[PDB]
Amino acid sequence: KRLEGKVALVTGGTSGIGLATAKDLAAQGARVIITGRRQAELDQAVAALGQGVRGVRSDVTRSADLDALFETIRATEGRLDVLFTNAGGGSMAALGEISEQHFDDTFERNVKAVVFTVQKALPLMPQGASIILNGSIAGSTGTQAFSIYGASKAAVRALARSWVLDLKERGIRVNVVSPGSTRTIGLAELGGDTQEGQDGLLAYLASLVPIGRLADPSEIAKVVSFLASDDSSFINGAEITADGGQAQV
Amino acid sequence: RLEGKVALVTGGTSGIGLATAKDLAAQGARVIITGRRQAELDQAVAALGQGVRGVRSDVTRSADLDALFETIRATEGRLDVLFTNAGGGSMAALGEISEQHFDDTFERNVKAVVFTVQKALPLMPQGASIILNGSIAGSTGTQAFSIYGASKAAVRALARSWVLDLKERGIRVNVVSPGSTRTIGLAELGGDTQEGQDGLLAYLASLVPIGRLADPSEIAKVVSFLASDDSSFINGAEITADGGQAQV
Amino acid sequence: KRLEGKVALVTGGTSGIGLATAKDLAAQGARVIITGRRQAELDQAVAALGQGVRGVRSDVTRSADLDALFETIRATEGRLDVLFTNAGGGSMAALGEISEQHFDDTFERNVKAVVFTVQKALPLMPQGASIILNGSIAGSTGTQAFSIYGASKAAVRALARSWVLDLKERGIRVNVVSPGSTRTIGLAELGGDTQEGQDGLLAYLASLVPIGRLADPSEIAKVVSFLASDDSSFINGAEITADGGQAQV
Amino acid sequence: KRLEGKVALVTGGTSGIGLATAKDLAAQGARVIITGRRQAELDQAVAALGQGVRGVRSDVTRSADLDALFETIRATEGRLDVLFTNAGGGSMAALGEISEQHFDDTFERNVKAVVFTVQKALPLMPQGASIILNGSIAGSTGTQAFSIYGASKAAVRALARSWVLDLKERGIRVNVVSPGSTRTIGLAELGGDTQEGQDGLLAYLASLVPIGRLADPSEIAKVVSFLASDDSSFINGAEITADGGQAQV
Repeated sequence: KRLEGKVALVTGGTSGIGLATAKDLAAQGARVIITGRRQAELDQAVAALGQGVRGVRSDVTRSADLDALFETIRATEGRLDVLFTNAGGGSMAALGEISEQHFDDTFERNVKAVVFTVQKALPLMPQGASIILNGSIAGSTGTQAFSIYGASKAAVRALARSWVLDLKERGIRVNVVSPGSTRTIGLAELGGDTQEGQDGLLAYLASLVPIGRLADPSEIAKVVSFLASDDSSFINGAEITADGGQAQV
Repeated sequence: RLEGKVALVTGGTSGIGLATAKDLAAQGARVIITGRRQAELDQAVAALGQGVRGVRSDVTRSADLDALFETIRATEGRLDVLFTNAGGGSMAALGEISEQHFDDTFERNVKAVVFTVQKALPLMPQGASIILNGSIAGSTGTQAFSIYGASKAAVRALARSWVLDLKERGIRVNVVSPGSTRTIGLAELGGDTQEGQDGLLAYLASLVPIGRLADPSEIAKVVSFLASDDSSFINGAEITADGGQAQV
Repeated sequence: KRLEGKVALVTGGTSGIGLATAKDLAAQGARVIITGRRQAELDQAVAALGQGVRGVRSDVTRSADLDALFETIRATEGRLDVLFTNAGGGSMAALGEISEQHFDDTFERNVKAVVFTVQKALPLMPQGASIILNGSIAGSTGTQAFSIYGASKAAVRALARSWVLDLKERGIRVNVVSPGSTRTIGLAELGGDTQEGQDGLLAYLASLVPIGRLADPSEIAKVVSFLASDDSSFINGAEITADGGQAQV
Repeated sequence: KRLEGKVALVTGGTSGIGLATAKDLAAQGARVIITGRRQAELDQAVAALGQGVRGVRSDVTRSADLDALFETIRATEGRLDVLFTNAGGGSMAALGEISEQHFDDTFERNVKAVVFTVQKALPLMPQGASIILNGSIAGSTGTQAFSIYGASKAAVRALARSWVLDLKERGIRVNVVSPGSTRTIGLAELGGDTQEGQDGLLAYLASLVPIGRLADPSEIAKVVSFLASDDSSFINGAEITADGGQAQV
């Protein structure tokens, strides 16, 4: 349909929003490449998705893994139309308890990997290709024990505005999807390892949403597909936020 | 995507409203367009075809609004989608602003938007989508356009509170803010000199970072996306298609 | 005494934030002129303010009242170094219950008055004069049944960004103060005639602020004095929010 | 005198905006401690400021330098009332030319050092202490070849919103100053080594400002002084932008 004939790569495709985005992009008819750190899970994701989804095992923090993955696309498909940098990390640390490792790992995966994934992608990307970055409402709001996560997402959003000018001659457009609270394994885990703890956190976050329900990952994926499509041609550097109104009110 | 959904676009005759109605019809929505002048409306509705229906209407009159929504109730009986595109723009610098240069602009951009939604609301079912006409001028500053820009900023603000008003309804309010889109109105500002319209459009085209005025179809696709159910989790948000002009 | 020797006009000086502001501009030594909804109250406020403050009561919705007040300042002082437009109205109406007059009143008073108060004021204001607009955090956020009030404030803030371009040859600078919840007769009356209604609302609103404390009107005034003072010389078109962090998180 | 009886620390105090802030903070009567990377430059600053300003050479990226410096504050002054994080780095790299070292250096100094500078300070800071972070308009806008610098400054602002909640029990308030273009050696150095190259660049940057003039460093400093002062008591998590209207338009 809309994405017919388009090659799309999603880093952090194995689970959650990346998995749902890969599903939705394939349904629209894109060839989808997804990246996972661990081979067994990546294979399970590729099998479940089907529909011409291809898995490459990679760590976005490792510079060499990025070169290999982009080499596979160039060998297999010959171009990259859509890039969604979904690979991300999050942990709770309040000020006064923040370790050097908690900062570095967060910024390495959430911010540093995004820059180098995008830089390496560009030679493959044609004029009119579309890039989507994984922002969060955490980038614009304040949450206790989430300062490092939110600052990394805010840094991600800003990258888009300056990159608009850098990519201008290329003709590639970069935009940001910022999800509100979305039902995913990662969100549930924050509630703890006990099922009753996961339910409690999920219920509390749902109350915070104005409409009162956590997002389904498919609802986030549709935003990326719209951004991936030619319909988004005039959009550049913009932030599209699906929060149920949480960040808007 | 829009098949089986009733959609009303005010200011349908030209520009984005014309482009928006065309796109919603292509997606399969029942489309009703509002026009100030019948000859423009009748010629517009004929060009659209595709089961497009045209009602003449002036938003600044409650009467014209009341009549139009009664027709929707009789014919379709529910509005799935609402786009308020009817808008006015004039240049007034501080020291040049008339009391009614303000009054006309804020009627049309803001007051007509408030009432159009209020009269539309009873027809709208649970899960319906409302899209408002924001502008990048609402978020930025341009010399002699304070009155236009301030009205659009009010347009954007309405959605945030209207999310809370409409929560029990299940209706969702979102704002589209276009950048410079080629339009008779964008040309109007250059003047009725052929060089004045052309010289202006090239100047605004230089202003956009990509270096091109939007085609109205590019703005239209955004409203349809908000119109579609894919936007189910979007509420109270502003989506801007400016080519990055407001983003940088 | 940074604002010593400066003439300042405050609309809505009689009550709440305008009264506290008038006190603070007077403390630095500015000449302060305040406006009154009604003579009785305006006389009481000037007596409370002392310190050579003069009150002219006029209605901002009326151009003639503006011309009269603007003539008195030029005759009495003949200069307007600092302008604070605090005169404003706020009422609660949910969508589906909003009257034609309620939108018209709120918008005429909060928005229409600002344009005309500022436009007529300008001949008195010298190069380097500072203007402050009355924004609110309600302008950037959404609260149930307050759509018309917030939209009006958003219109106020937008004016400043375009007005900097108009006023550049002027040398006048426009900046916006957006208060968070501040204890005022206007805030309390919202709870109701009953003290309980007033007390219950104030305690509930206090909880919403992250610091958990309702603002004193002087705390908003000190921000207005800072914008009024020469220290704010490089700030232009900006919005400064003293909200207790409410809109920030 | 308003900051009299307040202990203030400014990192990156030796030059430019940090130097001016130290001068203004000292003028209000705060005891001022400044940090410099280079001892010779730091000593000249400490000599010039006078008024009992104390200098500690320190590289904020090094955790040990931070521990040493705060140890001196606890031994000498015994508390820190005001903290302004001015230490910062800026370089130009366009997308497709961004090295890993250019990314790491910017984020270590602009973002990571800020987190740990603030974290180590907290035991010293009493209830009612004020923290100011160095935002930039680059965080809110996009400029070609400045994606990393802008992303780091955007992350700096985001920390404040979450730190509002983290520090609420502490009674400390966190706010961000975001300067527009300010005439400084670093802005000049960036345009060209040559003075002729610098004049055109400074003149060009001046044109971008709506008022049409680059800021003096003292104009930025007054905002930090206001934020340092008790007048900003209700402000929390807010960003104050002194750009001459550049980002506001």
